[PDB]
Amino acid sequence: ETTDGVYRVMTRRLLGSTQVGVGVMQEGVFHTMWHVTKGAALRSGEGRLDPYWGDVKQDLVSYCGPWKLDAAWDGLSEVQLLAVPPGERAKNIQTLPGIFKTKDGDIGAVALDYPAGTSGSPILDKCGRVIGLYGNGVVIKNGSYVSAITQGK
Amino acid sequence: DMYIERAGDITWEKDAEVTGNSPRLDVALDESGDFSLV
Ligand SMILES: N=C(N)N[C@@H]1CCCCNC(=O)[C@H](CCCCN)NC(=O)[C@H](CCCCN)NC(=O)Cc2cccc(c2)CNC(=O)CCCNC1=O
Repeated sequence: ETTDGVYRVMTRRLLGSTQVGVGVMQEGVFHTMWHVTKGAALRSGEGRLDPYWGDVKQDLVSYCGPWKLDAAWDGLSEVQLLAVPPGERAKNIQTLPGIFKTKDGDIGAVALDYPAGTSGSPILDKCGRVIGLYGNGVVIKNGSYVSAITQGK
Repeated sequence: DMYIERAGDITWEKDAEVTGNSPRLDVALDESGDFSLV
C-alpha cells in the first residue's frame, strides 16, 4: 500500500498491537516524525519501506524518497488537525494556530492534546494541503499540550 | 519491527469540531529536537 493518505504506525514488540504514531503518504514517500520510528524501517503488507532522509533536530523522517510536503500556514486562516488516535477513528479538529517564537523565526502551533501515539498526524489548510505534522511541542503552565506545526523543506 | 496500516484520506472537514486557543510561547529548539519553554 502506497496510496496517498494518512496511515497508522503500529508495532508488536509490546503488549498486542500498539499504535506508536501516525504518518502521511504522498507521491510514493511516507512522511512521519523521527521520534515515532527512530529511523527504523517499516513494513506495508508485503513490502518494506526503508528510510531515505531524516533529521533529529527537525524531528522528521521520510521513507522511500525525499520529503514531498511543502505547504505552509498562510498564518491567517484556521487549520485542521487530522488526528488518528490509537484505537480510534481519524477525526478532523479545526483550530486557529498560535506561535512558537524561536531565535530563527516563528512556527505555527496547535493547542491540541491527544494521546502520545497520535504523533505524526497531519495538519491541513482549508484547500487540503498538508502543512505540517503534529507531535513535537511543549507543556504549558496549565499542564496540557501545545504542538508545533512541523514541516520539512 | 514496525508496520503501517492506512487510516483515512487527507481532506478538510467542513463539519469539524472547533477547539483550542492560539497562544504565543517563547520556546527553544535544542540539538535533540525537544522544544523547551523560555
Ligand atoms: N503531556 C500532555 N498533556 N500531552 C502530551 C501530548 C502528546 C502528543 C504527541 N506528542 C508526543 O508524544 C511528544 C513526543 C516527544 C517529542 C520530543 N522531541 N512529546 C512532547 O512533545 C512533549 C515535549 C516535552 C518537552 C520537554 N523537554 N512531551 C510530553 O508531553 C510528555 C509529558 C510531559 C510532562 C507530563 C506528562 C507527559 C504527563 N501527561 C500524560 O501522561 C498524558 C498522556 C500523554 N500525553 C502527552 O504526552
